[PDB]
Amino acid sequence: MENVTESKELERLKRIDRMKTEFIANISHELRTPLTAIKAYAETIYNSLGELDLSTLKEFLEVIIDQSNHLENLLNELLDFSRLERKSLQINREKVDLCDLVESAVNAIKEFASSHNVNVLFESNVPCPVEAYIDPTRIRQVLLNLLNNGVKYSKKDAPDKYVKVILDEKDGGVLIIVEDNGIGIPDHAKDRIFEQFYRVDTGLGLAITKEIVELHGGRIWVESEVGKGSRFFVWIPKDR
Amino acid sequence: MENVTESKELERLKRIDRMKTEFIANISHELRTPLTAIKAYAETIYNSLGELDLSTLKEFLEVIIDQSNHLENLLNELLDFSRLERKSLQINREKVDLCDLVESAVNAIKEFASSHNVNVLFESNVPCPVEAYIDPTRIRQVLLNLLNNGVKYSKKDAPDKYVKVILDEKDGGVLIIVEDNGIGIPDHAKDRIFEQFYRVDTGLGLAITKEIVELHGGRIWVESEVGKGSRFFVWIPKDR
Ligand SMILES: Nc1ncnc2c1ncn2[C@@H]1O[C@H](COP(=O)(O)OP(=O)(O)O)[C@@H](O)[C@H]1O
Ligand SMILES: Nc1ncnc2c1ncn2[C@@H]1O[C@H](COP(=O)(O)OP(=O)(O)O)[C@@H](O)[C@H]1O
Repeated sequence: MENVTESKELERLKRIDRMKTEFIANISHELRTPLTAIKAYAETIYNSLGELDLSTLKEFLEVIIDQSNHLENLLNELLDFSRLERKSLQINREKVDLCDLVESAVNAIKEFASSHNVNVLFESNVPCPVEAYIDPTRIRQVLLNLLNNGVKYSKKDAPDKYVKVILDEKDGGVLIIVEDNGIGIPDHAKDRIFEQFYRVDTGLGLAITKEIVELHGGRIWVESEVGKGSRFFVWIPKDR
Repeated sequence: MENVTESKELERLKRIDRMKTEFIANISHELRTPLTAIKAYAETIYNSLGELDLSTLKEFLEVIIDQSNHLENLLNELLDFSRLERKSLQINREKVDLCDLVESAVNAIKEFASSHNVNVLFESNVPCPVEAYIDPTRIRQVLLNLLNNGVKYSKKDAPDKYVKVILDEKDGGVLIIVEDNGIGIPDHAKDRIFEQFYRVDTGLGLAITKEIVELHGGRIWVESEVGKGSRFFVWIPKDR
């Protein structure tokens, strides 16, 4: 005989492992380009030491730095991936004005949004600044995933594609809503979209977004209607 | 009811996954030190550009290079790990003199061997050079794991601890034996030691060693007696 739940789990684990394997394989390769550009603009330099003008320096130095910043972002994706695996991701909270955090995020996503003819808005039902004891870097990361998704899953047939961040306070905490009039999400998938790798049909997406919110002691969920759009809710403690 | 083999597999897969997770976590962290030293000896430099003598250069450049070479070795361990996972590791064969390859390997392990009072020997039952169409870098890696193991598992109570590489030709191919008079290996573990992570009780050990040999079309196995020592055999096609 057999245990069907067990078999489904085993099969589920093997398919997830294939995906983790492909993730690790891809990031391994991407880490190569930078480590290449870094070395190049260096072992070459050292060896031609006795024959170099220092012009072949300020521009070149900028290269190692741009490349290094690229390798750093990649190592961070790998480290985020590892930390999410081990549930060891941490947050470092401080007093932050959520209004500024949101405007900045909206700013960073403006180019991509325009690229798809999607307008990004921000509304606060409470006077700014809206101070919260949170990890600014992490919640910016939260928000950006949310915003990027609002653009990516916008509804082609809508003349007014948009993604709007609504800020507010509730139940003693802060409620952030990222609303879009996109394609929406089917009922069977409203919890599953938060699982690593899941897609209704690198980055860590909604899975790290959920972990960041939960680490703050909050909750995230979605309310959506296919063809109409989705509202992702993020409730976090405000006070601390 | 249930399928016992299935349950054992599931449990086996989860424990292996914990180990892969810890491997990825550790290499992620180690990659940090170099990327740190690299940037440091750089973003600092660029910013103090208008005030720097070029002495704060040749020694410093050496730092970025030593560090880069360290990051490169680490990225290679991660990439080897990934390739072993996907069975996508490749070899690039060429005409190689196995005698020189072995002497070089023995040379590289001499310090560590001395550290444990283990003598390393090399014998060839055929006149050198012993030419084989193989991947030099990979077979050096094979051999070094083998040699390192011979030192690591040497028998404390032996006055003449040693590890000897014996070169020879057989069945139309080349037979390499790495013999030690170490602690030996129990019967139940003679195939299992080649599995990733297995220990009778970073690097990839015997698992990548086996993959490298098999990619050459060869075979590896061990013959051992607890308390007496082990002989690891590597038979590979010679001709190609
Ligand atoms: N605003 C949204 N509208 C519709 N579907 C969404 C939205 N945000 C997320 N999803 C669903 O959740 C899945 C996972 O999202 P995410 O983790 O960000 O990865 P992808 O966005 O798939 O890398 C998406 O593939 C999609 O099916
Ligand atoms: N020469 C040897 N003598 C005794 N045991 C050995 C030898 N080589 C390998 N082994 C066994 O195989 C296991 C796996 O070896 P390896 O993959 O090199 O990892 P460790 O060497 O465990 O990182 C060892 O933990 C040990 O139990």
